[PDB]
Amino acid sequence: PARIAIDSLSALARGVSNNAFRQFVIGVTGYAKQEEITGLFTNTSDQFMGAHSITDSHISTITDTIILLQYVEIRGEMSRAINVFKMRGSWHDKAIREFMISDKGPDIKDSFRNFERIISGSPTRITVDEKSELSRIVRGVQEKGPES
Amino acid sequence: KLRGTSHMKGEYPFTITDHGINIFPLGAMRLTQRSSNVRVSSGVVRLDEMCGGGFFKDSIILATGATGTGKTLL
Amino acid sequence: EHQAIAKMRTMIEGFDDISHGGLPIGRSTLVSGTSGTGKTLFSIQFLYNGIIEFDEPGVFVTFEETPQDIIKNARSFGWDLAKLVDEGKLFILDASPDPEGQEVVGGFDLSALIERINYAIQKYRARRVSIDSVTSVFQQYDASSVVRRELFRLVARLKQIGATTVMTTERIEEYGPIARYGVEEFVSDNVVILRNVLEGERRRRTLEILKLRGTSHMKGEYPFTITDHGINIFPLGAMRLTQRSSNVRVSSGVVRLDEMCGGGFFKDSIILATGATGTGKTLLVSRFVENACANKERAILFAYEESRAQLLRNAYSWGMDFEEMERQNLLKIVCAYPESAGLEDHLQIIKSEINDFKPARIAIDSLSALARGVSNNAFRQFVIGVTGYAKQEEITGLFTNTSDQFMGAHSITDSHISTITDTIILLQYVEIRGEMSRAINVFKMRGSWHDKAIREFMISDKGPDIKDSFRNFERIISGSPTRITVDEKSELSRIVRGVQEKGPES
Amino acid sequence: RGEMSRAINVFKMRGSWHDKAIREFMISDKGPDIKDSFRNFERIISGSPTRITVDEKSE
Ligand SMILES: Nc1ncnc2c1ncn2[C@@H]1O[C@H](COP(=O)(O)OP(=O)(O)OP(=O)(O)O)[C@@H](O)[C@H]1O
Ligand SMILES: Nc1ncnc2c1ncn2[C@@H]1O[C@H](COP(=O)(O)OP(=O)(O)OP(=O)(O)O)[C@@H](O)[C@H]1O
Ligand SMILES: Nc1ncnc2c1ncn2[C@@H]1O[C@H](COP(=O)(O)OP(=O)(O)OP(=O)(O)O)[C@@H](O)[C@H]1O
Ligand SMILES: [Mg+2]
Ligand SMILES: [Mg+2]
Repeated sequence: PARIAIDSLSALARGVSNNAFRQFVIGVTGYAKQEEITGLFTNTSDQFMGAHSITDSHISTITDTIILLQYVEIRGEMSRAINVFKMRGSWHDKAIREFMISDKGPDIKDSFRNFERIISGSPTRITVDEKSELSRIVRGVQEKGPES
Repeated sequence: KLRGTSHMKGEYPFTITDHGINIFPLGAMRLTQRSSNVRVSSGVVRLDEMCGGGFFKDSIILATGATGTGKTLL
Repeated sequence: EHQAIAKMRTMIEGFDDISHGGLPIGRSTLVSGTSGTGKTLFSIQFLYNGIIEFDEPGVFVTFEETPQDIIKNARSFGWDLAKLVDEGKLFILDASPDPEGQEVVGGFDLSALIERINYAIQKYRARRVSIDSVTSVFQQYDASSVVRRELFRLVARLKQIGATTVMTTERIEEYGPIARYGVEEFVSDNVVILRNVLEGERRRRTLEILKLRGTSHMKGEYPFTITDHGINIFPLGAMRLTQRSSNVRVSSGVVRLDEMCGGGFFKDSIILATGATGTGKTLLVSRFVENACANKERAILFAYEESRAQLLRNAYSWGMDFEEMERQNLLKIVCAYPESAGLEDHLQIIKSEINDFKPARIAIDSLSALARGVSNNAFRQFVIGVTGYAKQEEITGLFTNTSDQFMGAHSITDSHISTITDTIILLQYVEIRGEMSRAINVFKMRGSWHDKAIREFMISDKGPDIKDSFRNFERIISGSPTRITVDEKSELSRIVRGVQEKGPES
Repeated sequence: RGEMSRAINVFKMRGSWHDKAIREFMISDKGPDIKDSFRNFERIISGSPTRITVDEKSE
């Protein structure tokens, strides 16, 4: 193969000890690496929303690029977000983009610019006067320019 | 032990297959993997953009998220 | 030296510190351990170093190995015993049995042996004696009391003769009785235990001086390694807190940082960079290593997370050409999986390479990676070891730590190395407007003033650009702050309308 | 509001599309009645919401 994907390293960690597991990861990881095979590995975090570490098993240092998916509760609704957490040789986007899933597949929309605490799964929506300043009613300093 | 010379120490896992004993010296693998600047697509264009032009051919990519978030889609 | 007992140096690396001078002269030291622990090697090294450094002839008594084998095997460490046997400095006295023999002979032989060994000692004018595996001799058909008497007889005659002896013994359990018959322990003047402990599929060798009638010594277990140079022991608790301390500064390879650190790092200092995965600890390391080359100084980058190739691709993408540093013979890259060894080994490889390359700067990318698996106490011990070596050697050291949780990390380190370190550089993700920005912070610095700001910074091909602090924010460390505004729009250059040019002209 | 209400959510479904709303629901003798989402609330998931009651754009 040119590419390899393992759907759920996190399912292989079931039972086994962390040290035996880490050993397995380095195993399939370095084999792929020395073989010029691009590999995409999957990890299901044990808790939805609020996850404080990329991986529970602490593999995220043994990896080059990290793609992170997370639920964001927006208005009584469960939406997704995707973020290129890190990429070793490149620049990658720093946005936590919202994204939907359809028959067409994944559509990556925009970031939740007007929110705080997104990482947490339950943001705090927050415009309460958007970036045009409490001077939307622009004072009336402009009461001169126009005349008769 | 091997009186007179050196050797790797410790336990090493192995499997008995149709080709007999197969041992993996997981601690004998060297940190000499080749590294290029060549890119490759994710299967998602917008993703590719976010990653500055695609995943590196020489790379380990990890997709994490809660159950149902769509790792399996990616 | 205030010790009541005259000792003889073994010249085995680290042993004389542990034993507060070497083996008591005129007495015998039991050295016991399981199979493959290094007994035979210790006793050989004892005679060998004795001949090559003090011109003290030696008598080696072998009950199982063959004189050819003892000579063949010593070549592993580059020792030519054959030459010394030749010059009459070393005499191997073959006491092994015959592949063709009978049955019965372990006590008048114990007299035949005494009389024999006295001949050899007398003839070669020997001062050191090693008896290899006395155990195997009564392993003919004996019970505890018979062993205690025979041993005692031998040790005793040897003391009369005036010889300093090393007697080797076997044990079956790593932590059980000291030696087989549970009797040798008390019959010898000094006891040394060689252990080769399992624990998690890795093996760790330790040496312990359990007793030395008459003098003091270091207590407990000490990790050691058998190399091409024989036994090598690290008395990590024998390391003194007398490292030289200067006020001299050095660059980090990042100017803005240097400012932040009130004029760059101290030459004499241990620096720590921690932050979640992806924050850029590796970038800073790269830039700290490169800086010692641009100043024509030698530096070593010990990498435990990235290949030498990858390290290079990535480095080049950040400017800095690692290729050149290599050729110019200013930069040396190591690289190794933490699993490809035990901490002891690792520690020695690092020391080793610092001696062959005499760096002025050293960088360990990810101590936190070396902590994978190992127990915290074994890890802390490793850190004090590499840290302290560097310190007493005037070598500036930059160590990396990846924190297990991005954002919201409540302690600088999960392993609590935070007191062992002089300067702490802290990297973190800040969620600002649906986006992950980074922030850098000089958390502490021992002899300087350093900036207290948590500056935001970007990473480009040019490398790290350190911008400004997030003044109008609260809950920064939390990782996802709250923006509050007494201002923001306040000056800095308001004067609206047409303030820019575009690409054409300006 | 000082009361313990319920909510239901189709957290995930592998082949389908399912609704992503966290819908309030009651239980009677008739069984389960699924009403509407808590659109004007924050931290629902946490169990202890905060209704937004935004002073709109406030003109
Ligand atoms: N045809 C579809 N149309 C819209 N959404 C879909 C469709 N199929 C699946 N989905 C959505 O995508 C999710 C499936 O996730 P996916 O199979 O990608 O793997 P995962 O989340 O990484 O891991 P796991 O399924 O084990 O939890 C569902 O929970 C659902 O919300
Ligand atoms: N050059 C070398 N480099 C590293 N290790 C070596 C080298 N030569 C030998 N060794 C190691 O040292 C060990 C030698 O043990 P040694 O012969 O000293 O006696 P022993 O283990 O105490 O007793 P026994 O006679 O039961 O084997 C070998 O097991 C091997 O692992
Ligand atoms: N050329 C580049 N241009 C812009 N950003 C880059 C470039 N190269 C790397 N980066 C950024 O720097 C990050 C790499 O982190 P770095 O190699 O410094 O080590 P780390 O964060 O300390 O440790 P680790 O990589 O093991 O997690 C990437 O995730 C990315 O955001
Ligand atoms: Mg799945
Ligand atoms: Mg790194």
